[PDB]
Amino acid sequence: SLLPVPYTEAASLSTGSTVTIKGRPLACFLNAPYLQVDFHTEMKEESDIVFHFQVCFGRRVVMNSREYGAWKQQVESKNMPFQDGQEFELSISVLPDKYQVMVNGQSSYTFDHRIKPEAVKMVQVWRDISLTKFNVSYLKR
Amino acid sequence: SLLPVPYTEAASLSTGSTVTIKGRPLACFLNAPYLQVDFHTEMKEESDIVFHFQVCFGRRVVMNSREYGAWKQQVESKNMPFQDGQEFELSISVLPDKYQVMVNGQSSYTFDHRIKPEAVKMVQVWRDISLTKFNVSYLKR
Repeated sequence: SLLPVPYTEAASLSTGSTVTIKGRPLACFLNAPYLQVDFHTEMKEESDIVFHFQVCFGRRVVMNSREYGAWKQQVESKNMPFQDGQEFELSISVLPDKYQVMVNGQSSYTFDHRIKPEAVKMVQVWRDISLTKFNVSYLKR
Repeated sequence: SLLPVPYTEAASLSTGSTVTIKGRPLACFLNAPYLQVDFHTEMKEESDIVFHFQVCFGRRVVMNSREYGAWKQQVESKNMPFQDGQEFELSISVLPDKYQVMVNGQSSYTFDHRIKPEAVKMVQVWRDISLTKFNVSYLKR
């Protein structure tokens, strides 16, 4: 849609930051489109990932971190609030202990911090979606 | 690139048809981009798939068919001729007994026909690539 995918924005995160993403899958759920959101430690795409969030629409969600080039312990969820053929609103909040992921206003996943959120320098949103809105909030000290 | 992804073209295939695809992954191999090529029985994306070809760049290739809505026997290959960060040329030839997939001029995969190729009405190319060329040949009777 409006914003190009893969979408990359330089970013900083701390407690109280919220990342808001509005978009739509590019395929029906029968065809298993993916969505991936990665919080990176540098602008380079090969950099470490403090928070990796990957939706296989209609099947599962996997969350992980990539630290000094290597993937760590995967967290796999079968929770699937996303609806076939529908626009979604994703809200990722930085709490003191974890990221909290809201889908269409409903708490749907959390992921405890493995690396301090202050290590993030970039957010990338990619795979099989179009994007109409992306925002990182910067309202708190 | 030039051609929009997901890319859909109405198509017919028979023995001697060749589907040629030139493109580039949207991510480094460390980030595991995908490529998917589906030969569909109708223009609708939910239709059956006579030949499903899915590359997880740097990891594996899966091939299958989707028949009356259901996936059949997966064929999984670890052959990986695709090169990190590089443009690729894919050539899918319709032989009497199978599809043959050439990658950068090298025979790399084959898949025996489960449904007659004449059932194909559409080709879709999608996931994490850009496309610079797509052609279906129509030179033979």
